[PDB]
Amino acid sequence: VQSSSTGKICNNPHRILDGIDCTLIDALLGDPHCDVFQNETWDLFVERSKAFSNCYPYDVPDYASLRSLVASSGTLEFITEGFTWTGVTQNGGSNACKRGPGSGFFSRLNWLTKSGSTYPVLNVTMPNNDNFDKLYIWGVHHPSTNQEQTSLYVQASGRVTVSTRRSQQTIIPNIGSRPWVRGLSSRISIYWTIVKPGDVLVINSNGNLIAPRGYFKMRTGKSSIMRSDAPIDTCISECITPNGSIPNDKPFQNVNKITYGACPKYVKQNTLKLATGMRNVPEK
Amino acid sequence: YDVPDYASLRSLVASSGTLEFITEGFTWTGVTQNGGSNACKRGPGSGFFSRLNWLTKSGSTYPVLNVTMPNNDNFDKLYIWGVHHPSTNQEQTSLYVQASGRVTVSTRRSQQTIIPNIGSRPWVRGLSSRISIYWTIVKPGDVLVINSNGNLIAPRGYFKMRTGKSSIMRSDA
Amino acid sequence: GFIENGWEGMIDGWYGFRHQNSEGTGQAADLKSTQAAIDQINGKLNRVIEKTNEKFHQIEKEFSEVEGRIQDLEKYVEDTKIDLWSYNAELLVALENQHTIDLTDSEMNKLFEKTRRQLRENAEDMGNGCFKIYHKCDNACIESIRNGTYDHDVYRDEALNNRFQ
Amino acid sequence: SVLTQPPSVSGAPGQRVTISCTGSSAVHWYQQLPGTAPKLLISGNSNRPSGVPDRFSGSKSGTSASLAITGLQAEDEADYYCQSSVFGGGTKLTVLGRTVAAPSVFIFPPSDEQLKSGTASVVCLLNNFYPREAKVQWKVDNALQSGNSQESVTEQDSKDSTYSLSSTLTLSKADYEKHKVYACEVTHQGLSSPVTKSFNRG
Amino acid sequence: QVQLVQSGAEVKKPGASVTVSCQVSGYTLTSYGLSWVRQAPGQGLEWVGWINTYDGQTKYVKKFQGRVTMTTHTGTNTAYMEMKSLRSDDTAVYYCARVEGVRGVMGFHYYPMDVWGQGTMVTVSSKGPSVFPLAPAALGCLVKDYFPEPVTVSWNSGALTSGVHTFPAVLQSSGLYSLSSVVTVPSSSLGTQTYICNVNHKPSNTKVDKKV
Ligand SMILES: *[C@@H]1O[C@H](CO)[C@@H](O[C@@H]2O[C@H](CO)[C@@H](O[C@@H]3O[C@H](CO[C@H]4O[C@H](CO[C@H]5O[C@H](CO)[C@@H](O)[C@H](O)[C@@H]5O[C@H]5O[C@H](CO)[C@@H](O)[C@H](O)[C@@H]5O)[C@@H](O)[C@H](O[C@H]5O[C@H](CO)[C@@H](O)[C@H](O)[C@@H]5O)[C@@H]4O)[C@@H](O)[C@H](O[C@H]4O[C@H](CO)[C@@H](O)[C@H](O)[C@@H]4O)[C@@H]3O)[C@H](O)[C@H]2NC(C)=O)[C@H](O)[C@H]1NC(C)=O
Ligand SMILES: *[C@@H]1O[C@H](CO)[C@@H](O[C@@H]2O[C@H](CO)[C@@H](O[C@@H]3O[C@H](CO[C@H]4O[C@H](CO)[C@@H](O)[C@H](O)[C@@H]4O)[C@@H](O)[C@H](O[C@H]4O[C@H](CO)[C@@H](O)[C@H](O)[C@@H]4O)[C@@H]3O)[C@H](O)[C@H]2NC(C)=O)[C@H](O)[C@H]1NC(C)=O
Ligand SMILES: *[C@@H]1O[C@H](CO)[C@@H](O[C@@H]2O[C@H](CO)[C@@H](O[C@@H]3O[C@H](CO[C@H]4O[C@H](CO)[C@@H](O)[C@H](O)[C@@H]4O)[C@@H](O)[C@H](O[C@H]4O[C@H](CO)[C@@H](O)[C@H](O)[C@@H]4O)[C@@H]3O)[C@H](O)[C@H]2NC(C)=O)[C@H](O)[C@H]1NC(C)=O
Ligand SMILES: *[C@@H]1O[C@H](CO)[C@@H](O)[C@H](O)[C@H]1NC(C)=O
Ligand SMILES: *[C@@H]1O[C@H](CO)[C@@H](O)[C@H](O)[C@H]1NC(C)=O
Ligand SMILES: *[C@@H]1O[C@H](CO)[C@@H](O)[C@H](O)[C@H]1NC(C)=O
Repeated sequence: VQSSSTGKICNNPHRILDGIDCTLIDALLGDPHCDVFQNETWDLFVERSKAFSNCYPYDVPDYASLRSLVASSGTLEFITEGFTWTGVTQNGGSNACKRGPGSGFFSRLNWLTKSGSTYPVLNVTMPNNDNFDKLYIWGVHHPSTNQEQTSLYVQASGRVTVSTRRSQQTIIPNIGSRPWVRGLSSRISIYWTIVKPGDVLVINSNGNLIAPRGYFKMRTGKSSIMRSDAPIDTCISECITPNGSIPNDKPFQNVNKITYGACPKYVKQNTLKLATGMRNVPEK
Repeated sequence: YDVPDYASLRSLVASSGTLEFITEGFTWTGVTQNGGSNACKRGPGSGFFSRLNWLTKSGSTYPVLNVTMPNNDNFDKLYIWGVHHPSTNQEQTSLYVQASGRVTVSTRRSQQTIIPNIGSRPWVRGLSSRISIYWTIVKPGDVLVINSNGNLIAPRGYFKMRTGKSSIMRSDA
Repeated sequence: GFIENGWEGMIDGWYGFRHQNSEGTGQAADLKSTQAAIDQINGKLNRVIEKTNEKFHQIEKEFSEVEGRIQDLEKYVEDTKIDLWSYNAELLVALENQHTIDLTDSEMNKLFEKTRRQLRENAEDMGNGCFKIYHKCDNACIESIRNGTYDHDVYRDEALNNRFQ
Repeated sequence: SVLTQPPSVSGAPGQRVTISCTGSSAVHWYQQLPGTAPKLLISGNSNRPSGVPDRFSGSKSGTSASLAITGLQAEDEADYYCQSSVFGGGTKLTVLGRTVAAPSVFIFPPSDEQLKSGTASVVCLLNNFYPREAKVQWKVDNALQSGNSQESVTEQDSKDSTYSLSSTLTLSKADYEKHKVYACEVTHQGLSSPVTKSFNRG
Repeated sequence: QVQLVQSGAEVKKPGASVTVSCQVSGYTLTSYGLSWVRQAPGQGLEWVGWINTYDGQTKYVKKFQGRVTMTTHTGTNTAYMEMKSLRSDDTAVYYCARVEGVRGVMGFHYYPMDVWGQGTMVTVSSKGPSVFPLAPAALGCLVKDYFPEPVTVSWNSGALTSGVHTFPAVLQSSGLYSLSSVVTVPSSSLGTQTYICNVNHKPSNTKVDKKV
């Protein structure tokens, strides 16, 4: 039983991506202090405990599922598509999410507001003509006051429907005050849609849409995400735990039940001695 | 009543291992508190659940209630609240001046909003109306905000959550 | 068992001979039995647990908040797997140690019996694992015994005379 | 497990300082400004954190780490520690203004009430001597004591830009009359000839 | 902005127990571990201990085992360090510093203390500064055998301000501090008149004015 760890994560042979102050979703959306993580790839994404959010207060229903599937895809390669939003103002932002010196927003999301004094029923489409899945990340804005709702969106109550040939997903945004986070009582709800190859995506919304700017190229492979404060190191090891890299010469380990790579199996016993000699009968 | 995800709530209450309830001071302005019914007879007269406060309209108005409680202690707090679904629209407007209320319970990290409906339901103990029971867990250092414009069965306090070796069993032994 | 004592002075091998005759006491190790036991031991864990399997994407095993049913199910699955693998490890180590001990005892007995069969009638087992040979057996004789080519027939008459007078 | 370090470095503004730490077993360098909380100067033996000027630097040999300070100025004057858990011994970094001068030595005998204390502490004083590397020898009838007397130096004064030392040797009453007459000797850089000032009671 | 705000200075008596607090600001307490580091006055930094917020596991020095307890109030983003069985030698400034690792590793093995608090002067002692004269030029006052360091020395409080040198205090095998304050005087003025030195010691609360 391997019961000790070196305390550091070996950066080979696995493509490690240390997320400094960035969560997976924060790096995905494009938080300013996560701008360095655009188009990154990894074999194992290491997520530090010190990661924080510094943008519009959002919320991800089924956050674990999205984190799991993004980690499994193993890439943050984002292809911007040309969406044509007619009759609305694009690239909305706020001073709670300060990109550069001025107000800003997530770099992968487009906040569409009313143009002039109207908000038409946006109805856009994108076909998936490629032979890989596309991941579209969109959102719904929940304002704090009805005055804000009508000031941003001429409709008194918008709705957002995102659909494919096989499934649909509709959200009725609500207006209400919420706990104060970074100066705001309004929220974003983050949803995702997977467009399989040869399928089409249709977005029909009459208000409160935080539209996508493109798609994330989905992949299949040996990628995952880990929560660990172990420091990265320049070294060789096939088995990674939150406690660092460990040698995989022994068949069992008692360090952690969370493992990655060609790792030993986790057992509750800290020691199991296997005799490699004969019965020992000494003199006297 | 009715508990969506009844198994999860039963599991987590059993795991907490205590029913110790700390009453908090909620300030409901402009509404009538301590609603009750004759289907739930506590003592000789009409009554209700002892851990829930049925807030109805006061006079002829129902303001948008917006109350808050911070979790300044270092343990989780469990808040049990409800939403009343009336049988008839007449009852809805007679109890709640709004034609369609809604209930939003939120913390710094999550929110949970319910749009009550009005409709007749199977007759249980003389009633076709229902209660839907929801819960919220306020982690230490967090805040709870309740914003409702009608159909709120508010909490009276919080259940002190715990961690331990507790469970629940179905047995006639 | 019937050896009753190991030889800490033996560093040449695991099993070996200590002889005493007119010339003087000598000691040597038997390489074949020691090598056989070591060869049979050298693996003994790659032959059951081939290697460490390679796991890339798994379930979450640490939770911050409290969800309910699904977190309970995940905890249960992880606990069941951990308990089963702990039992597998415990049982495997116990069985392998027991079998290794029986194997080494059998190898010692096999060496003793092979030596006894080389000395057909020329030697008598004193019972403490040590043979009393009943004829002139010089160092060439002893190394022939150790070699496995001991010719018992040419000492048969002298040995029988020493035994039965 | 143990960290070693040069104890004190005196220098003017504007030059280089090299401090060494020797870790038996990640070494980080911290600075404590006078009357302020410590600050992290480098982590990982060579990495400067945010807000630390690029003049600070760190170099790692096999076992010895070294902190080099460049463009020295006022705020650099502080105490510096190496950390690896165990701390270093500390390294005072004093500012130095260059002005050669000569010591003036006085001897102040222990006071009568100090005699009644049961402990006799004899003090000799050097005033306005420029090389702080000077040394003081306690003369008790040509007997030299190491480790028994405590010394303390005043910082530079902008009035005069020079140092003053006080050395006090403590000893029991029977040791006070052990030697008849006492003295304090000064070996100095600015003053070539060592000067011994003697004194006694009576 | 990341900030650690510590308690106020505490004055206790030997054998008691004290509780210092550290309020964090600009980040979440459970994201970072917290080390506690003491510094006796002019005796160099000394690592006291380490608390792993978010799982509550501690690590104290063998010198402090059993008589120091660290806790975290996560509701108020606060951490507490209590020292029990206070001694006289425990008078020091205590700092809470922020360390990075809390999950998978013990942070202080691999990470530095990147943010410090202002520190609290926990003084568990009291001792009077014995004053002695110094006459043979120059003349001074010798302050001896006081535990708590902060002591100011003036001369008639407005007479002598230049030519006075306050050698900073020095240690002693007894654990008490001692310094001196000497002023040059014209050789004529030493005999015509004498001056008075005022030694003020707040922790022992003693103010002694003495001549030559
Ligand atoms: C590899 O890395 C891993 C991860 O870092 C290491 O795992 C840790 O190892 C240490 C060392 O043994 C463990 O500490 C020990 O804990 C036991 C009791 O543990 C029980 O509680 C643990 C902590 O619970 C906190 O956290 C969880 C999750 O957040 C939370 O649900 C709890 O409610 C609690 O949170 C409370 O505390 C916070 C901080 O104060 C507050 O913010 C909060 O509000 C709460 O107040 C829990 O982890 C533990 O184990 C469970 O989970 C592990 C998974 O790791 C699983 O294996 C177990 O089977 C359990 O399911 C228990 O529930 C304690 O008794 C030990 O006491 C020793 O030390 C103390 C002094 O330190 C002495 O007084 C004791 O006498 C005794 O000597 C010890 O403290 C730690 O629990 C464990 N896990 C984690 C997540 O940290 C691992 O050790 C590393 N291995 C190697 C080889 O490097
Ligand atoms: C429904 O009810 C809820 C709760 O009852 C209300 O939510 C509160 O709304 C108020 C006003 O909008 C919010 O007040 C703001 O709080 C911010 C957070 O303050 C905390 O942190 C700061 C440190 O940054 C501490 O100093 C402070 O003590 C708190 O601990 C403040 O930063 C804001 O300050 C700004 O505005 C004030 C206004 O005068 C200025 O004085 C300041 O300088 C600064 O410009 C502000 O005070 C409060 O945070 C909300 N709480 C929650 C939990 O969300 C809803 O508004 C209410 N809605 C309706 C429709 O009734
Ligand atoms: C939509 O459609 C549904 C079903 O079609 C309606 O629901 C029914 O509504 C009626 C009237 O509101 C309910 O009638 C009540 O039923 C109670 C239950 O009766 C059962 O049990 C009793 C024993 O207690 C048996 O005797 C009986 O046979 C049943 O097996 C009765 O107890 C009630 O009786 C009371 O009122 C009557 C009225 O005259 C008196 O005579 C009695 O003495 C007593 O005071 C009553 O009869 C019925 O239960 C509902 N069914 C269900 C499944 O919910 C909705 O009302 C309808 N809504 C709309 C808007 O159209
Ligand atoms: C990421 O890659 C895509 C396609 O490879 C490219 O269009 C895009 O500009 C890249 N983003 C950055 C920030 O380089
Ligand atoms: C339950 O305990 C709480 C606090 O301990 C107390 O306030 C409350 O009154 C108790 N309830 C009853 C019914 O005793
Ligand atoms: C032992 O026997 C083998 C084969 O019978 C022979 O080749 C060898 O010379 C003998 N003697 C040794 C190995 O000393």
